[PDB]
Amino acid sequence: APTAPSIDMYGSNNLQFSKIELAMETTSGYNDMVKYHELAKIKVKFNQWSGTSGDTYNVYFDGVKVATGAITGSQTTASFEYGQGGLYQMEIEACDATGCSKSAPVEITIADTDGSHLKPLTMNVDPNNKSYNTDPSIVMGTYFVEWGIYGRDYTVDNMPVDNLTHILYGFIPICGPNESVKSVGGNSFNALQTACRGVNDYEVVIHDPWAAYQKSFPQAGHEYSTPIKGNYAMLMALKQRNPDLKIIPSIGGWTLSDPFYDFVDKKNRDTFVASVKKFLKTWKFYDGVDIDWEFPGGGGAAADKGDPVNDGPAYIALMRELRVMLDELEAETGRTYELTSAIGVGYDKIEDVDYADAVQYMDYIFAMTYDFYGGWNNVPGHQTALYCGSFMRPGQCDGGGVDENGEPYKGPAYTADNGIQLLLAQGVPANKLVLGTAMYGRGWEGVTPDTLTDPNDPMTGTATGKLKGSTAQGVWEDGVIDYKGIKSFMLGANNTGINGFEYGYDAQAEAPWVWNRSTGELITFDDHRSVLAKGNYAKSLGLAGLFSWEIDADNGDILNAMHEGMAGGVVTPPN
Ligand SMILES: CC(=O)[C@]1(O)Cc2c(O)c3c(c(O)c2[C@@H](O[C@H]2C[C@H](N)[C@H](O)[C@H](C)O2)C1)C(=O)c1ccccc1C3=O
Repeated sequence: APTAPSIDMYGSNNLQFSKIELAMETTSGYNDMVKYHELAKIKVKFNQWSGTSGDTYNVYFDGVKVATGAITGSQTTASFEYGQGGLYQMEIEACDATGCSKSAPVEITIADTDGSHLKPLTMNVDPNNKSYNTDPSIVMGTYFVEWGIYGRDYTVDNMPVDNLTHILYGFIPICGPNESVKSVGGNSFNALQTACRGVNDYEVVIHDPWAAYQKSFPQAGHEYSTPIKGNYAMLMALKQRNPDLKIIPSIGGWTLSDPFYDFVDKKNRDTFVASVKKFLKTWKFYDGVDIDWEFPGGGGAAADKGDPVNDGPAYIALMRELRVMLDELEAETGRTYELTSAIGVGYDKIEDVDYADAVQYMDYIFAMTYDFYGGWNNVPGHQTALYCGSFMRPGQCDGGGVDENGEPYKGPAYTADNGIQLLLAQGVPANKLVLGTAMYGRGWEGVTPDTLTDPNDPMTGTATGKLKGSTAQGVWEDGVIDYKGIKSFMLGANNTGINGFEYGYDAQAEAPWVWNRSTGELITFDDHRSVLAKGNYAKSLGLAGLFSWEIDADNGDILNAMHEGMAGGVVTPPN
């Protein structure tokens, strides 16, 4: 028989092959950094120095023949293409009329972006996240933010994945007009300019390729030479651990919505929709797309954008067009892909979209039932309440009243139930609506007792400015604090108040607060009680479930309460 091939490990890239080429140690345009191949090119060098070399080689993976070719003398390169990622035991055989001889087996890795070559992720979850048996029909969602791996030190293996059905990855930008990004300062705008170099306007890109696929995480077993690293390789490994998890890219958000206002022109929708199809073929761990346009009709970060007449019909066409495209991917892959969107729930945001038309294309609407009041002005209120608080004036709740100047309210007050009932009354099915819960507070300073019109209720006071604090306290920007910061610096373990704060609860609104009467610091947030009230409300109305912004800011208490409030319930999944 021929001499047995001897595989040259170093001549064959130590047997690590990848369907995706990702630039490392540089930051450039997205199309220069990312290249995806439907088939990996596998080149393996072998030699047969003594004896006869034979005529033909065969390559086997786990005992099954996957390639064949000609022997070229004493040194041959087996060259072939292969579609399915994975880890395989490879043998190379050489054959002639006298028989065949085979190399020892050796492990070959074929990387792909579904994580098929990866072991299940090793988790490091805070043990305060508890175990539940929530019915699998109920949505339990959260947002994981790409920049959370910096100062916030919160990585994919920290997520309590057994307690989640959906992870929304915040946020994928659209190339084009993006002046709103300059509002976060730092390098965010400039990093987008880099990512969009050589990219057509209105196509998606990865904003931070260091966080997404270059950074080596030692807890994931990454090495500097591993072909896919970053949060994306950890999400691939997380999907190997929890295969029924849905991981969905969230496009837009508050700072990254400016390009959506040009989707009134179909040509820019077509560009965008094609880029999303390419994105989901490239990054196969993702299960759909979430569109967080804030907001049709305006009222978001860009003060000079928003068209109440035309943005709603653009949003609806976008959804129609994205569902056509996802149906093509389902035909191609045999997989199911979801289309979702996070939406404003003030009456003046809902009135700009005919959701009865849009929602026929969509699996879920993540209703943003939070940010109703906040440090952008000096008016206290409940930022994430179900119902109207004691602080509101007569006729403020339903908008029939007048304000303190005698001016008509323009619509119903900002509460979760006022927005859910506006959506239901126009025919959006309850089982497509997912109710938002806040894992953060918004707050003020200067709300001292002398400013209250009702002494029992600090939401009747007036602020002098935003809450101020440090990042160790969970205050990453003025006026906003992580829930785990409120728990460590204002509630304490018994939930009865520390550091001069007192806890209170508006039982009408279903909304908690902490208030330091000395500093006038007042913070509106969600807590165990108010999250249990949201789960009861969701069960009462047959909503799809609950989601939360943002998972790094919880200590486990808010996701635990999301599950606790849903116990016993089931829902009909949308078809
Ligand atoms: C209740 C409501 O309708 C709001 O639009 C909600 C809101 C908000 O959700 C966020 C922000 C807001 O400023 C506001 C407020 O808009 C501001 C700017 C508007 N153009 C308008 O002038 C309004 C009165 O206040 C009011 C943010 O600033 C913000 C910043 C960073 C991330 C998310 C956020 C973030 O999510």
